[PDB]
Amino acid sequence: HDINNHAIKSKIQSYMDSKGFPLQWSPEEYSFYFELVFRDDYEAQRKYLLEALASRKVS
Amino acid sequence: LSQLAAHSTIPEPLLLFKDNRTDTHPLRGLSQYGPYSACFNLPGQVRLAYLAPTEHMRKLDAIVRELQNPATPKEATNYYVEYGGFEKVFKVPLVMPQEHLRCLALDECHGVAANGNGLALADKIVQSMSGLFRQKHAFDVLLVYLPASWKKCFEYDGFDLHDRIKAKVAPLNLPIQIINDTALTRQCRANVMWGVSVALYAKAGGIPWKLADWDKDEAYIGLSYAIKKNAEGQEYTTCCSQVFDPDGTGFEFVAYDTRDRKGNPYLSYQEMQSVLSKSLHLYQSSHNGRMPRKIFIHKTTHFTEDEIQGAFDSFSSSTEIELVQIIQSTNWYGLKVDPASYPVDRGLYQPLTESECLLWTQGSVMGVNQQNPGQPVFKEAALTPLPNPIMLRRFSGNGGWHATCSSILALTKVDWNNNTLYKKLPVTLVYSQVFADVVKQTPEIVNEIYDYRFFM
Amino acid sequence: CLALDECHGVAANGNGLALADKIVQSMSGLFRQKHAFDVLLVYLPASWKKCF
Amino acid sequence: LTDNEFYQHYLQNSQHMMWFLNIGHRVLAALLEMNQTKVVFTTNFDDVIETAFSDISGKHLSVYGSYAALSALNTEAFPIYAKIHGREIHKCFLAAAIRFGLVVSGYSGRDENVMTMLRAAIDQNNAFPHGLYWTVPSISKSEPAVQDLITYAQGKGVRAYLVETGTFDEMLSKIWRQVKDKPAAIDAKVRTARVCPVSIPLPGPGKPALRTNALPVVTQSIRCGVVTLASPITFSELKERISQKSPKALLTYTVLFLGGEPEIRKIFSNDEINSIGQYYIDEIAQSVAASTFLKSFVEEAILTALLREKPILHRVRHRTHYAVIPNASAKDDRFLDLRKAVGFKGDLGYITGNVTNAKELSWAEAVSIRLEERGGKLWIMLKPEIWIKPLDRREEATDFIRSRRRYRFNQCSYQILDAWIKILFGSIGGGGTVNISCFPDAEFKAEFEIGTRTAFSLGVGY
RNA sequence: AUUCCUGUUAGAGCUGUUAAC
DNA sequence: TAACAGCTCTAACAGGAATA
Ligand SMILES: [Mg+2]
Repeated sequence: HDINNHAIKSKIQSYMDSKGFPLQWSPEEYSFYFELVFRDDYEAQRKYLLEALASRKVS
Repeated sequence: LSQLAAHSTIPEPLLLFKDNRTDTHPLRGLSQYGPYSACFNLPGQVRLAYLAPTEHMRKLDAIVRELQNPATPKEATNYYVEYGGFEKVFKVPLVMPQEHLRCLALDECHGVAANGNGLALADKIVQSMSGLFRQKHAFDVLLVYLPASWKKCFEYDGFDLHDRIKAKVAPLNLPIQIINDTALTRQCRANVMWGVSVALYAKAGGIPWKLADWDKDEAYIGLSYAIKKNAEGQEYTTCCSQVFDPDGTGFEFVAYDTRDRKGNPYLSYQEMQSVLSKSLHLYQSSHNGRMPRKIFIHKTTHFTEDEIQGAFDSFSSSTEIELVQIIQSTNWYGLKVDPASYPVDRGLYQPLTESECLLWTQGSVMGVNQQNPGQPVFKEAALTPLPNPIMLRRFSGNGGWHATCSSILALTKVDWNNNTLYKKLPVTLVYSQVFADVVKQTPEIVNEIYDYRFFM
Repeated sequence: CLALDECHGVAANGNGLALADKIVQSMSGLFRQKHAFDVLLVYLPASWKKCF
Repeated sequence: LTDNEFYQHYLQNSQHMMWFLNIGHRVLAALLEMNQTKVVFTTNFDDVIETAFSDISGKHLSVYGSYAALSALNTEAFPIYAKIHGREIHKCFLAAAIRFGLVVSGYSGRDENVMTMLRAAIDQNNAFPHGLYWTVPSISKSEPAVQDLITYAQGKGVRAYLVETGTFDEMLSKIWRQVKDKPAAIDAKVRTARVCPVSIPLPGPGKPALRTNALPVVTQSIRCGVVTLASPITFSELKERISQKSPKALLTYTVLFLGGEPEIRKIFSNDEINSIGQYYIDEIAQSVAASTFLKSFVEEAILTALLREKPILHRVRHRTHYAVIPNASAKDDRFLDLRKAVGFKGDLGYITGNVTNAKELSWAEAVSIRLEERGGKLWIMLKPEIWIKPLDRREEATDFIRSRRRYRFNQCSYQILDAWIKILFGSIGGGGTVNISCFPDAEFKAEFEIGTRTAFSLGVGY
């Protein structure tokens, strides 16, 4: 599944809402999902944020 | 030891309507936004014809005439919304049939009503409607009415009157919405009006609603069977159904036979691989020949060792096959505590063991009720006090309860024949069962595949 | 399938939008058997030239 | 560190993760060809890694001269394959150790040469910067040396971890199913084979919970008796013998029994009986799952043990047992809670009486008690129900059955189930593991300890 | 058969365990 | 192939209408 598909986005968001997570584009969500995925591991969090915003995709 | 795996409550799936305005509650969304196909104007005006004995033509005409007037629900008012009429709710005019289209049931049918011959009665009804074979373009949906006086031939051992009639007419490609005396008594007029209006609109060719944000690359197969009580042994009729979504906005829900003789409801290697080749072809034609990245199969009984390999050998490596068996009868049942005043939430699935989960297809739904806003609604509170959780047994899926559970939960909401919020089973299972009955009654249907709008 | 006779009336009225809508609405009979037909050969008689 | 954390951490940086050691070889061959996890070490032959790589790509694999591994690693000419065969690769492993984190699977240690190899690799300033991950199929089954080395590395400051995953091939399949941007040819080659024995992990217990009707059974094994016969017997003959004799014991064929010896001497004469011995079914769940005779025997044993000392009557309906309330003992104080639960709008509620519109049918409250073998667990399944005194006239009270239960909603059904649990076990579902025993005054008795609290689970949340 | 699936009454098919033929 | 146990489903009827 490609994340920018509407169907896959809706399915993933429904799954997230199934486990009681915040609903939609609401505050304390971005940090919430970061702290959920990386379970308070700031080195791995930094490495992922570096990889996503790395200096190869920037034009 | 009294601790179980954490349950997860799948949210209520959304339905797609006109201008892609989503809503969980189907009838309310139909009132607010209209049918999904209203933007395409696919049905246009709806033109319908009659076929009934002349003595009860006034009652058939009265129900159709009522269809064009508002109705307010008195039963199940906690769920049903005010009806606004076919012209307003569906944004489509309802056409009064002309005398040329209107037909009368031939007299000898009444006579054969005394004889108690179901096959003769069905054939005589088909010959009565034969006056409408040439004028297929004039009308879209036929409204066959069977009077209560024919109840002797309605149902008896080895024969089903509606099943036989639809099995005879489907090859004729005429869409009928059989109406019996039941329609006009279920005290609540809005209930029946929603039912008939949605059935006729979908029967006409329109799509009242579609699964919101449904993946077009996944095909949900469903296999069911039916019993024919042979004199010497038993006969098992197995038929498949597909509910995939093509490249366009079209729903594409079909039913077909799996075929020479079967004494057990378990498809062998050859038969299962053949039917899975056959349903794949229907998906490819609708989807421009692209293969399905994931296949769901819902069988009422467990998959055999040979049957799983048959399902596998029919597809390529890219396809993901999640074989699932759906069990309706289980010893388990759930009670919701926070003791909740309303039963356990619909969609709450509980993973019991590896490849065994409990799905609460039946249950309370939030925000659907009309009266007393902001309160849960239990659809089956009339029949059962508490919901009965169905059980999924996984046989092939690599991983993930969410995929199958959400897919099934959403599938239990696109039964247009059903005028309530949901069902107990995915539409694949119920339509495979209906077509299994149709094929069991009429053996000369096995060759061709049929759409859902015929047998719904 | 067979086009509605109302298409002829619309064509005589010289209304292209309604004519196209009626031609599309005539497709419902083929819609059920969407599985049945891979392609569709839509023909337009010369009498509809006024809306071509 | 749970495998999910290991997968999130391993997937993010698979370019620089070393591997020390059929989907698993196949996924590894695809993973190498893909230039990820450049260096792989191994102990054994398994010459199938290079064969799988050749099948994947079509070119030979460098397999390991004096310092050929050193030359290949230092020149950065990946992918590199070297077998320990246990100091030629020792220098190379130490050189590899700083460059990328290592994960070792399929190895329990037990070899001092590689043990000292790894311990010497740990000491340097930046050793295994990404981490050392030990993946064994089961944590508790691993050798003590592995845990000792993990603790030593953690004390040294390295980020070594011991994570529990499945089999190495299954672990690699789960890893590869989430690796991104893989060429079409590789995916066609591997396709992760096919998963016949589906086994998806149950999530954590987590914390609007639902309360089920299932009572756990923790009695993992029971003791029972065996009788030896000089002649073959059929189950139907035994069943009709019990019906005609009605002993105070439970019988089945697999011939197996539970009760008093004199009852066995009554049911079976001396001539047909050879000897009486004992049977110890070590795994009750597996036994009742494999054999249905054991299932029926065990469920009937639990039923007999459950209503042995209680005034409630025990009935049977389509081979399902029911705990039906007798009319004579319906006035007990223990039923008072049930009197409250059936009661309408907070009043006393009748639990046994006469149906309003039938001549002689008498209705009572009851619960169907069933045995459910789910996974490897036994559950006692309680279903509230309305029993009718004539077994074959039940349908004549159908409307009444619909009338009484019409409003037994979630709160009312919750009260009914709690009251029935209290009646059946005498204690509430808080810290309850009460014990029952069937035929306590017999040589072959069965004691079962049933958890009093019904099974339940809380929805996982943040 | 506008619908929903709750009950009742039965039977079949799958598995098993025995007895064999 | 003939019993036995359980799991599960369909075949025919009957049947009331969604927290009272
Ligand atoms: Mg219908």
